[PDB]
Amino acid sequence: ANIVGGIEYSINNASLCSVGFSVTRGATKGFVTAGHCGTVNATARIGGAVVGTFAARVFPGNDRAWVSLTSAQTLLPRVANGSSFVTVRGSTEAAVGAAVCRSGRTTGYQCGTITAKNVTANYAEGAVRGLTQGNACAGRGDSGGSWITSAGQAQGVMSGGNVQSNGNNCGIPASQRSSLFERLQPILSQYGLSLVTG
Amino acid sequence: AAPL
Repeated sequence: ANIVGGIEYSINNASLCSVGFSVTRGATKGFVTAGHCGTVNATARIGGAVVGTFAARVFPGNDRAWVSLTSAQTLLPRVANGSSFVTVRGSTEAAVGAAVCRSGRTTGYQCGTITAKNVTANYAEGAVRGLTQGNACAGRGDSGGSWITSAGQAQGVMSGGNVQSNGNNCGIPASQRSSLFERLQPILSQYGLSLVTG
Repeated sequence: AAPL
């Protein structure tokens, strides 16, 4: 499978999440995603085929994971935006006020701005600290997906949000949205990963 | 806010 940010993958033939970013760890191919999407050694499938397994995760506390892929997978420096693509150029962390977009398999590609950093989300499982908040909307299934600027700087992976009963926060105004992502830079250094760029 |  071609590994592009934003696309759907399944975890042990049950949950669905979205690919965050293509990364390498020496000769190993992988992608970063949300920690709550699977446990270590959970099997990830893309389009019904086994592509790799969860190698490590931290959730709750943090919300991060990376999936080690088989050598047959094709890593690409890209995040899906409809039928188009955004090229991953690096991982400069944008500041509050900056414009940002996110990609995932439920709401597709949504943009908004960064409103706050170091937010704690109190999930049923435990708190996850240090999240950045944007007001781009998101829905159930978007977890793990890419947050990127139009200039191609990768920001982090979708963690959670104030979802309404329709499964997303796209029908409430931007001013009222809290969509939270886990910062990419600590995930890259914690696991010794390098971003695939183009 | 919930995970996703």
